[PDB]
Amino acid sequence: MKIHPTAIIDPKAELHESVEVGPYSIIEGNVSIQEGTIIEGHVKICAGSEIGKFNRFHQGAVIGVMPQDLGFNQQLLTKTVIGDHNIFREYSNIHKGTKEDSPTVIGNKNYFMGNSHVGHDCILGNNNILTHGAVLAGHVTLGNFAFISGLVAVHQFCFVGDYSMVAGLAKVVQDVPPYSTVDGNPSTVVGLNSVGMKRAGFSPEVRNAIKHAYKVIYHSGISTRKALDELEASGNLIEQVKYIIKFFRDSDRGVTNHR
Amino acid sequence: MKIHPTAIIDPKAELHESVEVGPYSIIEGNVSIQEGTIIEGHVKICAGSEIGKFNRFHQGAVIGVMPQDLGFNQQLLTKTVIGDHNIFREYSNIHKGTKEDSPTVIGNKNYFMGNSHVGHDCILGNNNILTHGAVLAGHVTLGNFAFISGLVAVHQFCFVGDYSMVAGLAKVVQDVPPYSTVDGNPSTVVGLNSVGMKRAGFSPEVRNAIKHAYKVIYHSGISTRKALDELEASGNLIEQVKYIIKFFRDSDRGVTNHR
Amino acid sequence: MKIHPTAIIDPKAELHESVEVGPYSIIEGNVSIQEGTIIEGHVKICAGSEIGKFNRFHQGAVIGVMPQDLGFNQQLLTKTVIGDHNIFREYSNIHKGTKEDSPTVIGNKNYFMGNSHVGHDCILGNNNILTHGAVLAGHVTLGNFAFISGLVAVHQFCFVGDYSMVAGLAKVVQDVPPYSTVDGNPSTVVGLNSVGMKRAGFSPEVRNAIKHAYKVIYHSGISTRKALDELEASGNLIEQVKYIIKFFRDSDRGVTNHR
Ligand SMILES: CCCCCCCCC[C@@H](O)CC(=O)SCCNC(=O)CCNC(=O)[C@H](O)C(C)(C)COP(=O)(O)OC
Ligand SMILES: CCCCCCCCC[C@@H](O)CC(=O)SCCNC(=O)CCNC(=O)[C@H](O)C(C)(C)COP(=O)(O)OC
Ligand SMILES: CCCCCCCCC[C@@H](O)CC(=O)SCCNC(=O)CCNC(=O)[C@H](O)C(C)(C)COP(=O)(O)OC
Repeated sequence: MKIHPTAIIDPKAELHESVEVGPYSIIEGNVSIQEGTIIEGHVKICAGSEIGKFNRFHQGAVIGVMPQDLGFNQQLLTKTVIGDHNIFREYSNIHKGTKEDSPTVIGNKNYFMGNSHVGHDCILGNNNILTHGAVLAGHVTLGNFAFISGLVAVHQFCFVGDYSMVAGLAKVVQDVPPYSTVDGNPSTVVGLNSVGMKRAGFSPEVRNAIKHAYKVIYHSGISTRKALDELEASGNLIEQVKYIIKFFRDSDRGVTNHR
Repeated sequence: MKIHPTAIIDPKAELHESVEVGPYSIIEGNVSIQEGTIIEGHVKICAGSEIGKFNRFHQGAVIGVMPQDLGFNQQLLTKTVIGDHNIFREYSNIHKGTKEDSPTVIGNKNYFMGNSHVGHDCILGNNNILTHGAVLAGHVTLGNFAFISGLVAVHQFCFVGDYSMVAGLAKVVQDVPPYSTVDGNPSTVVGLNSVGMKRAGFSPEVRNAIKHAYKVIYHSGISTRKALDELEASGNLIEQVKYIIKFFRDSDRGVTNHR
Repeated sequence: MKIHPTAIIDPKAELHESVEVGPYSIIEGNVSIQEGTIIEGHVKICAGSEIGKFNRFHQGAVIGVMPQDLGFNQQLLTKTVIGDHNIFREYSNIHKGTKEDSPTVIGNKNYFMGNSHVGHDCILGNNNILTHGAVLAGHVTLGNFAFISGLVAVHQFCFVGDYSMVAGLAKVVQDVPPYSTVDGNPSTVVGLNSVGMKRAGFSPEVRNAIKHAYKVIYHSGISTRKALDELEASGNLIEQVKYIIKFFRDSDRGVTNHR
């Protein structure tokens, strides 16, 4: 495949022969890019970038740029780890990590819309969608199949659970629980993300069991600590409900207030 | 006029001889650009772009980029239709349509501020202002002389009426009625856009007749369905009030809740 | 130091010999850039730019672009004034002023994060932080050490006091008082910015004296006009409290509503 004449690629960058690089794009040293990845014009791939297979980088996307962190030492060799089949739209912005053993990690099949931003040391699983203009602070963690709507800001050190929805313009300051929808400023858990669960093809029995868990947690007139104890003492739970309980117990900032 | 040496323009692109194209801009095939249009550096004009007279494209503006739509077939020849005397500011982002007979349409004398975004299949009339960082989802419709403030997000399939105002950071999930101001998250109709009507030079009689319509609709202790019936049964209405009634009746998502 | 072969720099631009300019960056005439400033690729520096020492301009940053002001005459020679040790992150956007004697002014040691925007005729002191995606309208004034969080919009003609915090996604329509935190849509003064005061190393006595002032202003069941009179009649005040009183008295739009 074809690399454009005007593209500036460091001799040490390692690119599979199938990789395409468009006009006026800049690829630095200490970069690896695997099979079938396409890079369009004015794209910047910074030192430390490890890029998987069949990714796309649309015009002006910047990958592995310096952390927006005043205390970060810019002489450090830090990394951005990107999996397979990811789409980075125009002027999307991905920051590298802040320590050697602490990269920014993106899994597979994620979609980063135009102008979207991933801060230093974020960790992101698979099949997530970052909508236009949305910003993740440093150290934000996404699971799999999370949907972040347009112009959302997510506070540092928050966790976004599997199959969750964050609505347009929501200000997220605490965790987004799995299978749930969060909305507003101040943001609240509005309810279940039934749209995400149905599209995923969760059985009605699994959907009802997730419903039951959150009924106990949020709709039974009892504290969250008592609620989680109640669910464990109820019997053999499905993996999804086990996951809800763990997500609540392991929370660093706490879970977003329910509406 | 003058096209910059380093600009990459497909031989099949049709540009009036007066068209200026700045440094490192990229113009693809299947593009037409009419008289007096100026394109500055690092601008991208994609296949399908039909561009009228005396437009300006500021640095890094991207026109007719692929829809941010997971199901869209990227082999399809879809279009972006732009009228005359439009201003696209820096890194503004306009997406092409999703079907052959369904283009993204922009009329005349519109202003798209830096970082503003127009999603796939939007339809936009004349003299509208899209302020810095504002995002329209796919299938958003603007009339004429609408003002969208900074960092607003407009939900897909909403209609924004003539001479309306959307305030900074408003989250719009339903229609913005004509001559009105919408604000907040959740957003509400706050009242009339008297500033927009006065600048437009609506007579005091027309302004009062628009006032009366919305008095009946929103300030008379009656449902919106009853209100619209009341207005029709009142006598020969002015065009503007006829338009208000039609806008309410034809709404797909409904009209934003009143404050 | 080194200017990249493909960089387009007007012969009349005045650059200290230490200035570095990266690939495909564009520097116009009527520009001055002092010692130790580094410009990376795809950066645009427009006519009127006065740039101090040891600044950094990250990829795609645009400096001194035309005001987003419909009435502004584009034939006018207006200016952007930038001090020392400022960091402009990727695709950050700074607009020049609207009159000869009215430049956009940036002091020293400020941080403009990716996609951040400074509107025409803004005035900014020292050590301020403009977080990712945040937008200042035209004629916004920042003091020193103000922190504007991600995706904030600040209304034109507002003043942001020293050592203040504006939270993520806040819609600012009135002044942000010094030493205070503002949050929400609609935004309110939530309380003191103790984090900013402690990091600054304000003595406990100064912090308590700032606390006392705002106790009188906001927490004593009296109007703001009566409150300011009370504070003046109390005795010899510290500079910081004198500043609070002046900031309230000289306000053009008024000070943001307290929570
Ligand atoms: C509401 C969160 C908005 C997220 C903005 C994402 C912009 C992308 C910036 C990243 O590329 C680098 C950073 O990560 S720069 C840190 C940005 N974070 C803030 O601007 C929030 C206030 N910043 C703060 O320092 C913490 O938010 C506070 C400690 C002030 C909140 O207090 P708290 O943790 O007790 O929560 C109630
Ligand atoms: C509040 C709207 C925020 C608008 C964000 C504009 C970003 C630009 C994206 C476009 O370049 C491509 C799309 O058009 S991608 C669809 C983006 N829209 C959303 O992120 C809203 C939630 N997304 C949804 O799927 C619908 O908003 C819901 C069906 C979830 C809401 O339910 P609902 O229709 O019953 O309304 C109460
Ligand atoms: C809530 C403020 C949001 C700030 C958006 C910043 C985007 C950057 C645009 C600048 O690069 C050029 C301008 O400065 S373009 C003016 C942008 N300002 C607005 O969109 C606010 C509504 N615009 C207005 O005209 C005034 O906000 C109103 C007079 C309508 C409010 O009325 P008001 O002053 O009585 O306040 C209650």
